[PDB]
Amino acid sequence: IMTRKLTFGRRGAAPGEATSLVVFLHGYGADGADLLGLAEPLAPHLPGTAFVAPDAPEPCRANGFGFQWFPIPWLDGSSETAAAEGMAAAARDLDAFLDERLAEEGLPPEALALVGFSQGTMMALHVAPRRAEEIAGIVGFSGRLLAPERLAEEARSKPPVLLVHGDADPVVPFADMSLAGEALAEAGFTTYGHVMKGTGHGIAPDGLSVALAFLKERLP
Amino acid sequence: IMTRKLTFGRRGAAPGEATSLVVFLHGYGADGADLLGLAEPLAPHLPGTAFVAPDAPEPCRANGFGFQWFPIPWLDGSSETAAAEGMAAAARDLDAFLDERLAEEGLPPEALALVGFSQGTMMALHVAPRRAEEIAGIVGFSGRLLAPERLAEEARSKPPVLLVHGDADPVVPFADMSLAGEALAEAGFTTYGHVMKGTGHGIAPDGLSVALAFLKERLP
Ligand code: NA
Ligand code: NA
Ligand code: NA
Ligand code: NA
Ligand code: NA
Ligand code: NA
Ligand code: NA
Ligand code: NA
Ligand code: NA
Ligand code: NA
Ligand code: NA
Ligand code: NA
Ligand code: NA
Ligand code: NA
Repeated sequence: IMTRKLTFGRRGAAPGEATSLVVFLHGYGADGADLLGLAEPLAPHLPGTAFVAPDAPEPCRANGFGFQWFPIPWLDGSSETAAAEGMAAAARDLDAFLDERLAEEGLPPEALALVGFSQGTMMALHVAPRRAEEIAGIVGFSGRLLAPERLAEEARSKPPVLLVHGDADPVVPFADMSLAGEALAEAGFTTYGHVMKGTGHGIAPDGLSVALAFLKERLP
Repeated sequence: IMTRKLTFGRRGAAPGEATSLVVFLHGYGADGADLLGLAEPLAPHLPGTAFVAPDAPEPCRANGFGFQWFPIPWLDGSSETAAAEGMAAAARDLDAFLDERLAEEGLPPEALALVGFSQGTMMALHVAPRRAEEIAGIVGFSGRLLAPERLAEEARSKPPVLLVHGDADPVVPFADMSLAGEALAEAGFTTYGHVMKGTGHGIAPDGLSVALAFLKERLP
């Protein structure tokens, strides 16, 4: 079948000159541009890093101009089958996208990290472990692990994962952080956590700070 | 008390040179920039029109980088009181914003139209009727009327309203269009409708087309 080509923005290290690559994965109803803005405070501390943020391949069922990786039944009326098929198709697309970025940036998988937010975190946690080669790592903000029971079997690679979550998150339950964390840890992933105390569904400065330290240490 | 100043983008007629003003009001979790993009196809057909799109004054409870006019309890866990207070505060802010735009553009209220999407439509339908002077009109996409029972008493002005809604809208029930429509019509508002057949929660070309005709006719 066919992959949908993802549009994306870029920041950071001059083309041709990237030592490493961070791919931002936005949340439901958003777009690449929002998260890519995090490249501003991060870039000076990650000199040779290129930042990219694709737009999810489908229009968002719940808003006018945003994108979704896949639909969310409890929210937008989609069926569970549509949600599942959507995730598989989005994973197909993102996998192809990562290959393309690594190919064009001239980098190996160990110099790529994924940084997700919410639905984007679900995408990162699904796609990365299923890659043939282990990437540098995953930072997952405010998200969850969609199919924990499958992780065991299907994980082909096991990059380190930092999960960051607000303990007052009103849309993705804080408990999902521990649930995702233990599924990962038990499957052999080196897993880290940071709790954004008093934070809702968003990225607070302390969350960005810990993500930076994690990336700075993992990226070549 | 105090109003929050709204950031906004602008398009269209050269500053100083505007014959009319269209204010876009974005939906929950979005921002001004998205809707303001509609200025591109509209501008050539509305020569002297200035387009502006404010960002809603609060961070969105449900996403990372978007804005809300007020929270949505069924979706983000907020209380009904928080939702009600949020709407009152947002209305205070938008009212002040409109005054400022009219003041700076050097225009009278009859050369201002509001174009809403979803939550933004709820804002338009709340604020416009409560203005002292009647504006040119309101185009409400894919939204609803929050307090129909109060409309009677509190409407101080009654500009014409065009409601546009997708009959397959999975997040704002198509029925809300008729409900909003009859509340308005019975309160003395000249009310129009266009159904976007087969459309979900978004703006299809036929919806944009009818909005343009409506604006072109109402704006000086
Ligand atoms: Na895309
Ligand atoms: Na995002
Ligand atoms: Na999401
Ligand atoms: Na984008
Ligand atoms: Na839709
Ligand atoms: Na997470
Ligand atoms: Na989880
Ligand atoms: Na604002
Ligand atoms: Na919008
Ligand atoms: Na909305
Ligand atoms: Na904006
Ligand atoms: Na929140
Ligand atoms: Na509407
Ligand atoms: Na309604």
